Amino acid sequence: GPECFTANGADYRGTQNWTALQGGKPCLFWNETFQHPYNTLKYPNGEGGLGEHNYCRNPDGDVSPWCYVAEHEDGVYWKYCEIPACQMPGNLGCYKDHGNPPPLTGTSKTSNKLTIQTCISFCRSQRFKFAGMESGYACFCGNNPDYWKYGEAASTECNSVCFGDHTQPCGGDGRIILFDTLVGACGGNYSAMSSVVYSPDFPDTYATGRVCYWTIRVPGASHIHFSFPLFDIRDSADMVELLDGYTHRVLARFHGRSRPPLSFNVSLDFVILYFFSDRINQAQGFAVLYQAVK
Amino acid sequence: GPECFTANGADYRGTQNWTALQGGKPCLFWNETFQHPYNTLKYPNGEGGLGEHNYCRNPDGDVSPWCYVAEHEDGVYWKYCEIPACQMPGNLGCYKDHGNPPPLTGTSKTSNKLTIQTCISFCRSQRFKFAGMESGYACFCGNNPDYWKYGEAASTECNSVCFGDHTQPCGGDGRIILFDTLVGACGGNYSAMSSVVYSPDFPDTYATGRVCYWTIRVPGASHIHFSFPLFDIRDSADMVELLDGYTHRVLARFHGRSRPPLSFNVSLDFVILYFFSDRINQAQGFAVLYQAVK
Ligand SMILES: *[C@@H]1O[C@H](CO)[C@@H](O)[C@H](O)[C@H]1NC(C)=O
Ligand SMILES: *[C@@H]1O[C@H](CO)[C@@H](O)[C@H](O)[C@H]1NC(C)=O
Ligand SMILES: *[C@@H]1O[C@H](CO)[C@@H](O)[C@H](O)[C@H]1NC(C)=O
Ligand SMILES: *[C@@H]1O[C@H](CO)[C@@H](O)[C@H](O)[C@H]1NC(C)=O
Ligand SMILES: [Cl-]
Ligand SMILES: [Cl-]
Ligand SMILES: [Cl-]
Ligand SMILES: [Cl-]
Ligand SMILES: [Cl-]
Ligand SMILES: [Cl-]
Ligand SMILES: [Cl-]
Ligand SMILES: [Cl-]
Ligand SMILES: [Cl-]
Repeated sequence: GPECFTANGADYRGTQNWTALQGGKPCLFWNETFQHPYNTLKYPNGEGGLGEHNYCRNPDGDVSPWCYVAEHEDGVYWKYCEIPACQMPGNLGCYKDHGNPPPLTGTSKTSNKLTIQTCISFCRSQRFKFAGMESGYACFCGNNPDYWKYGEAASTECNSVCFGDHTQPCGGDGRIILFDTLVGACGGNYSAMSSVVYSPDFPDTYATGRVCYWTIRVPGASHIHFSFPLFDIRDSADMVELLDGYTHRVLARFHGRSRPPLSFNVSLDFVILYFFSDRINQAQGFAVLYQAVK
Repeated sequence: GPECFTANGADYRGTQNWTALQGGKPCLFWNETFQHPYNTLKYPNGEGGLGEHNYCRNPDGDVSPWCYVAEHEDGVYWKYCEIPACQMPGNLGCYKDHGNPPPLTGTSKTSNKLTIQTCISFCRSQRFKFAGMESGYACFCGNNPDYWKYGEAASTECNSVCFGDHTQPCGGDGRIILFDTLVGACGGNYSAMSSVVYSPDFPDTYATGRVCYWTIRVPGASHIHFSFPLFDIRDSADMVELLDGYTHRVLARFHGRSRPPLSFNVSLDFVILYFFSDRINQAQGFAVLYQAVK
């Protein structure tokens, strides 16, 4: 399994305790980091994934997980962690852009409030299957499957902040962070054996008055397994439902105060996922992973 | 009064019968243009503004009005008309872009479905007050009031088609057609002595399930005059309402089958304009001009 389903590894809870597996420095313990803000005293109760360990975390909503190295005359107290297993489904990686010809050869925009979703959405409208974000404000679309052409980069090189949301990475100069344009669409058809479906506008907070239906139709499936590796909802009014495709009967309903079980199975090959959002509130959103069985 | 409230002078009904007032050629009569498609036989009943005259018209939904010149070995049967009075409120003109520094110095996009409204909307989101369209696909934002810096051009130089809608002009290479970003917004506050308010997404067809309120609040006005120099609605379900700001009482309601009077007055300084749109249909839209009185 991948270990983060957020854009910035907010949700990373794994056990990496080096800034990098290769060439890295080791993390300080969050229960000894009292010279800094971020430690188990400020965050008892396990807030932020912090606790009696030295694992990489991101409790300051930065653009990626990190930890405190301990300064070596460098002047550098902390570093971002480069965690290859922490890469949200739909994030295709960080690649080098050497200019002409660029990696994605569709159509572009630049934006003072650019975010990942904003880039994805522009690209999606345009009928392109990939979106690419650079230098915090630039956005590129394209159907090129050879975006990887000029070589992959370490994800820490794609850490320039999104101009629109300082909690999201938007690539780096010469560096472009690539996303599948399906991520966060309001509805869809799905047929794959398994895939992930995120809230509308993920990783941005889901817009107001959203109403989305996603059909998951897997002919030949005897039953389908659902799990929620992410689930943030603020309001009881905001809802996620599962509907029998044939009957439209409501199999399950999950809201701010109803919390999705570990997993559940549905005895159907045809299910609809339904999401209704309150105007008044928006929250982090969710991610649901479905696995079909033959 | 300005003589067109559309982007392409579809609605021009004035009496210009030269391709241009200065240096131009004269128009053929639409009731003699039988060697061409466009004539009073194909269009009896005055369709398209065509009839027993030689006035500039645009019945083929091209990007601007035109007429048939009559060929002079040129090989050229028709030309666009350059009509200075036919310039929809909000269209700020056609200007020269000489590259660095460009006329609008905000932020830009390029788009395979670019239209005027699309450009306006991008710019509007970004908090810029002007949008500029070039070469049919390019879109530029900015707050520069000196966009006119490199000189104005004849509107016929901004006639490259919008990639997204072949009925709209999207500038020309080296040429940029400028719009106020208020045009077609879904709602607003208005205070001016008078101004024009267009359908949502004008000049594109109004999106589905639109619900818009515009407040027109002119303190000191004894009463306010309303007229509709444009009104296309396909469905009875699609509606425009006027509401007493103080009471929210419905002063007037206009829909596909209810047709706005010449003018009407309201004995108030505070009125709300309300627009509800059916999912099923979208139409050309409307333009309403209000004049406050002291
Ligand atoms: C913090 O917890 C770590 C890991 O369990 C432990 O090794 C260390 O001694 C603890 N230090 C304090 C001050 O609790
Ligand atoms: C990383 O994880 C655990 C403690 O949480 C421990 O076994 C291991 O020694 C840690 N690595 C380092 C370098 O401290
Ligand atoms: C067409 O109408 C014009 C303008 O009224 C007139 O001058 C002309 O003789 C008419 N021609 C025909 C064929 O009706
Ligand atoms: C333009 O308009 C009217 C006829 O519709 C006429 O008075 C005038 O002569 C026309 N001009 C030309 C050049 O035909
Ligand atoms: Cl710090
Ligand atoms: Cl504290
Ligand atoms: Cl490099
Ligand atoms: Cl956009
Ligand atoms: Cl449905
Ligand atoms: Cl023709
Ligand atoms: Cl015919
Ligand atoms: Cl020039
Ligand atoms: Cl209201």
